[PDB]
Amino acid sequence: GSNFCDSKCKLRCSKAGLADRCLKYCGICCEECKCVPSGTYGNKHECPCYRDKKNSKGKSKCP
Repeated sequence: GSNFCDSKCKLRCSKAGLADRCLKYCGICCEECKCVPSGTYGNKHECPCYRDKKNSKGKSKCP
């Protein structure tokens, strides 16, 4: 992962109960979307790409 995504996802996932999963999917979403919403939850309207990304089953993918 890029330095940008590693750094942003570290903060995004700093209060996540399932941290490794959070960091994994935040990283995947950040590489695709070039953004990570602020804070540790919510704020997803800051980046529509991140907000709207779905997994194969059509579920929200990005923490």
